[PDB]
Amino acid sequence: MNVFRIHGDNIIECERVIDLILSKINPQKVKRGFISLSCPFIEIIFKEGHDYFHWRFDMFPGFNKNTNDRWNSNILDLLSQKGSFLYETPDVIITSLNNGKEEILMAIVFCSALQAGNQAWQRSGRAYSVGRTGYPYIYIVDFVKYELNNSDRSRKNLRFPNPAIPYSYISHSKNTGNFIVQAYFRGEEYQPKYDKKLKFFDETIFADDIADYIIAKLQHRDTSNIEQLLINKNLKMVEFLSKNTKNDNNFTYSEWESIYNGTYRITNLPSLGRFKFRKKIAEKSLSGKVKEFNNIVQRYSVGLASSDLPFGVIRKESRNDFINDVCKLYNINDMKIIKELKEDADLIVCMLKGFKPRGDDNRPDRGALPLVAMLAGENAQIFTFIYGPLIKGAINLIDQDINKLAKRNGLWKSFVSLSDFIVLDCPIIGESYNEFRLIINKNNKESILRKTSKQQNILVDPTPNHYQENDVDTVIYSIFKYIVPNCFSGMCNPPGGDWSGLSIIDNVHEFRWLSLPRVSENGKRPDHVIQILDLFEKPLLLSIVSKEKPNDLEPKIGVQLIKYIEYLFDFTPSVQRKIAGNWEFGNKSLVPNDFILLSAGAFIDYDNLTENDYEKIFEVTGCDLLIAIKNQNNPQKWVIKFKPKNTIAEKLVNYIKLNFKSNIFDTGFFHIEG
DNA sequence: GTCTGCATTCCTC
DNA sequence: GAGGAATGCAGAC
Ligand SMILES: [Cl-]
Repeated sequence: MNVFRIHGDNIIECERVIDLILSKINPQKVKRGFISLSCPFIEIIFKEGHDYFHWRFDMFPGFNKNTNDRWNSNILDLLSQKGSFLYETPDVIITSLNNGKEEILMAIVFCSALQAGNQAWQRSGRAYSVGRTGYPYIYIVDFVKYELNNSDRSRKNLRFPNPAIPYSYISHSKNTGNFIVQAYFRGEEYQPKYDKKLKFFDETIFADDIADYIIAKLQHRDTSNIEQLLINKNLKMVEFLSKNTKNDNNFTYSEWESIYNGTYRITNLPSLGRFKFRKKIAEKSLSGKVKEFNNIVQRYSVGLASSDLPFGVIRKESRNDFINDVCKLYNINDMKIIKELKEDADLIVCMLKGFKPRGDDNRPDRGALPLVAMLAGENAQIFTFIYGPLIKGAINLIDQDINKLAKRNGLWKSFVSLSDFIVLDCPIIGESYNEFRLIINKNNKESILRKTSKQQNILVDPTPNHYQENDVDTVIYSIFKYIVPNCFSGMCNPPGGDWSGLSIIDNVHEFRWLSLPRVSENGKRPDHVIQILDLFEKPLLLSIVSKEKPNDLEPKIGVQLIKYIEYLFDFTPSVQRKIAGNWEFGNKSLVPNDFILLSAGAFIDYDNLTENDYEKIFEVTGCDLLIAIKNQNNPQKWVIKFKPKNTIAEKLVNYIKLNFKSNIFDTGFFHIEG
């Protein structure tokens, strides 16, 4: 037998990897259950012709935020040990268990939509940091999903990321020698007959290639050829994007192609200089000598990928003059500092506001230097210019020990790890005029790029410090997705809903609402929506919220869950398909009176609730059902108590009790009190 | 309070 | 109008 672990942010992310495997593997036997209270498993017997395989996948939901926060050891330490120095967490890590320890096979990130603008690089630190470890980094995204005006669920026009973002994965792969890729799955809203922006999309960009790659990695087989097919699709996405943008201020596909095939490097393109680097700065952001610094950059710079990306190049042939102008502007007279600035090499200049008016850091700026390092290499000389307001404590730490600031803040960690020179021309909150700093960070950057955490083997123990909201979620998901409907995968019975979308089925169609907001005017997005069709004359939609403790259930949460479903019913489903037949745009609106809507709050309670406490929770939340869960340690069991508010919820409880049976799931790990 | 994930409006060209 | 600049809310701690 072979055992693999799937460490995920939650049970849904873990199960997405299992669904990808089950899309290519058709198993002879499937068994589900728990290896511990927190860790569900799926066991499969399958064959490749005459060759049988027996695999078990043990799932670890909820990552640690430190070394012993939830789990006794942090699986993420395996990434820090290989050079992942940014505080970055993927969605899933898949490991192989051998000789009492875990070995990472890959890191996977799932994204619902191809993000655009600075949101495209906001989390680029993940791909950069995990990419430099040698462990494969797979970014999977749906192409396309429409952004909506939440007021009326009307679709906004499609926006695409700058072609340099998808390209960065390709360049990061080449620079490191590791497999870092962006893969695209056909979204339900990919409808090219209704949107002219998709006219030239090559449908061969859509990735069985991801399931093939995962299975070949699980089998310890050669994946070089599958990797090339995926890289080819990533490149064809850059082709689609660059051929749809204007060539005057952006790299053309033939320029990207000449970099990809190794003819030229991104800084030695023969056409470099046809557009300059022109950073756009809002007039309200200006202070000190920022405008004059931007003029000096635009006097010497050559564009890198796009004229208005927040970075560009100062070629070594112009570096002396650029440095003389900066030194004259900021009164830098120190002979030794000027020599450091005048090193005879190309200089990447990155310009970022960094901070909002109250000195709180810009999230998108965290990915700017990782994006530059993925495109140009981490050893490229980077001059980072910051002009946003700094709180007094931040400039104080810059003057005492910049690494102290980098240790506590992700933005400062990105700046300090990747910049050779950090220049600040910042307003200081509480003071009338800007502060100027010129930090020679070369030696510090070099030290960070060699740093790795303590080498040590990891075997995460399946018993966490304590049981909390991740465990409540795993239990709720297992009961309503596998035990009560009698399913073994995500592709089964009514799909229901979660944070990523809501599906409602009938006798002929599956209707789906995509792009669900966290809140509506009177509603809150449920953690899970369960559809039950064999209980009442009308179908039931059970909306559930999961919390660590009963007092974490907010006032009117039960009513808000129902009102969220009522909000969706006020609009045509995003997409629909015939359960017998392809996804199309939603055509017909659904009727709420055709459904019974109930709400439920789930939590962990160690028998600290009286009849009056339960009465108070019902009054506060308005939930139709409360699900009180508690673990028993000897023998390990989850004891479930279903508390109905009314007669309708009581019928649901009796239904759950009657159907708490399964040929696939080991229900023996549960005890339903009533 | 701070830090980070999430995602929408603002502003320059 | 395109698309990067800029911005804040929320949850978790
Ligand atoms: Cl093309």
